[PDB]
Amino acid sequence: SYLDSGIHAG
Amino acid sequence: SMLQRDFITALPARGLDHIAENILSYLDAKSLCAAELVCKEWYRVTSDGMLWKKLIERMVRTDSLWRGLAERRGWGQYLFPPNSFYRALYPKIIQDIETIESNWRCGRHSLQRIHCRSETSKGVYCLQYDDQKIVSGLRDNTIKIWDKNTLECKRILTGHTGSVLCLQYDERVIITGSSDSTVRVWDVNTGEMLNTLIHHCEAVLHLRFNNGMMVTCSKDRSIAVWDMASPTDITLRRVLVGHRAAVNVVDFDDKYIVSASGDRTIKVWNTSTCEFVRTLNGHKRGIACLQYRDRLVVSGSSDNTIRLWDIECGACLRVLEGHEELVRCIRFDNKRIVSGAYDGKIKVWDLVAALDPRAPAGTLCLRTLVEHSGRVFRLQFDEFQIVSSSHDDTILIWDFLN
Amino acid sequence: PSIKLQSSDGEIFEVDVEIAKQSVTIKTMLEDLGMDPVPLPNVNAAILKKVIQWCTHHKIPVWDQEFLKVDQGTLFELILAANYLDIKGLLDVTCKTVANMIKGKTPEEIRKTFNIKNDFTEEEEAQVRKEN
Ligand SMILES: O=C(O)c1cccc(NC(=O)c2c(Sc3c(Cl)cccc3Cl)cc(C(F)(F)F)[nH]c2=O)c1
Ligand SMILES: [Cl-]
Repeated sequence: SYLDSGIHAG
Repeated sequence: SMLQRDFITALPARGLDHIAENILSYLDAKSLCAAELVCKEWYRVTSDGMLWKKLIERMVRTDSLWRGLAERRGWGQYLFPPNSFYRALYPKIIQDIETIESNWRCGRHSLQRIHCRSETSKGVYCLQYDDQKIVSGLRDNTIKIWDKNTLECKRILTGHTGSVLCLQYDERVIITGSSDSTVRVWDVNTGEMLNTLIHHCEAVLHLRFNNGMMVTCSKDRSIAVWDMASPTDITLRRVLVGHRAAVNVVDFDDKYIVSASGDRTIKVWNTSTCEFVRTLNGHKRGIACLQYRDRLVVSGSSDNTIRLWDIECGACLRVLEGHEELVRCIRFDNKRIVSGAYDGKIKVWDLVAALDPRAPAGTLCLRTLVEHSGRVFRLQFDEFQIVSSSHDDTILIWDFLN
Repeated sequence: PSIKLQSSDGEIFEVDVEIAKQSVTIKTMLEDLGMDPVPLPNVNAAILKKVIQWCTHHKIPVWDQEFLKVDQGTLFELILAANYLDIKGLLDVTCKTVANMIKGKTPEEIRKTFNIKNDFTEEEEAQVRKEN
């Protein structure tokens, strides 16, 4: 899921 | 004292025609038609006063839809040709609006597709557009400027050492935030790099700026508030801390700064003082996207829902269900919400209906638009079109005018 | 300070300088012509008192709507005074009031509101009607 550098959580 | 008085006849009789014209300028179209048929002198006042021209001009001044059509259709050239020309034009404009509104409701559009032709790391994380250009930020570390009309690439800006995650521009500067944890400032005309802000400890995920101030936010869980005296003179005013995970998006106006985070919350801050105001709770997973204007906050979440909020009391006014994956970008105007999801789909929502608690939920999603083959990262829209970009390395222009 | 206004009748009103100067016209006569008192040949005492009352209160709300519950002849005189004195605020609410009496009505209902005779020929009316 980290293949999206634009958003993050945790 | 006379009981009754024909204002519209009496005023021109005394050499005060403009007062009579000003009274009639307040009429809506249908009442202006009625006024025309009251009597010959009323007709003459409306006709010699060019009231239909003034009515179209008042619409262009007060309604971006009418303004956009004046430019796109070319009849705006005649504004600011006899009175009868504008009277005959007015119903054509109405019909034009109706067909545009119908195209939205029914999903009828033309489509332009830019292939960004990224050599290695594909995808377009962010974008902003005007009538001249599309400015786009890419996972290959560059900013590409596209000609809005010819769809050709007019400029590539290099300098970031990671993905360009967020961007905004105005008449003077482009400001970009990057996975390389920096904010950069570029000249919108020449592309020359003018400034670099070293501050955040992790990827800069979002930024907004306006009227001499900027807000930035980061995977490092902080928000930075900046004062911009000029492209080259930018000072840190305050750091806002309190989020327990990455801050994915920030928006603001003169009342409030609004931030949202992987920690499942929206936080509201006082723009003047930078003091915490309140937390908006309710999403069941992290928040991926947000826009804030007036009193309305609209947020999109990993929980696959959209929420509408009043900024003053923090109440959630409406939950929008229907997306089948993470809601990754969202915008709204006066009529619609437009949202994009991880499954490549874009949805159009009826914002008025959504803000009316009588309306049932199933009537709220107006259309689903399926033309991307990857996650939708960013979109912007107006009365006539949507511009969207995706992990699939394309930018789409969805045009509802024809 | 107070300045005396002199109505077309001759009745003189003492008015505070800051109330008076909402009329640019009266302001010009004070500041540029240095006139005292200020003659107003186009405004009689009855309308002038109505105008002074409106200007003090405002040093289109609900109070103005109640203030404008007068016959059309008086509203017409008020429009003229507001024009002559160039009190844009008063001119706007009175003009908006007339527009509100026009909007949402058929031509026949407008005529009846203002006591206006329909003077179109049948041919002329049909033509005007065809063009809507
Ligand atoms: O404890 C629970 O009940 C539970 C159980 C399963 C899942 C979750 N939630 C999430 O996995 C999640 C992710 S994942 C992710 C990441 Cl980290 C990076 C890039 C892309 C993605 Cl999709 C991202 C966000 C956002 F804030 F970014 F939007 N929010 C979230 O909630 C919670
Ligand atoms: Cl997680």
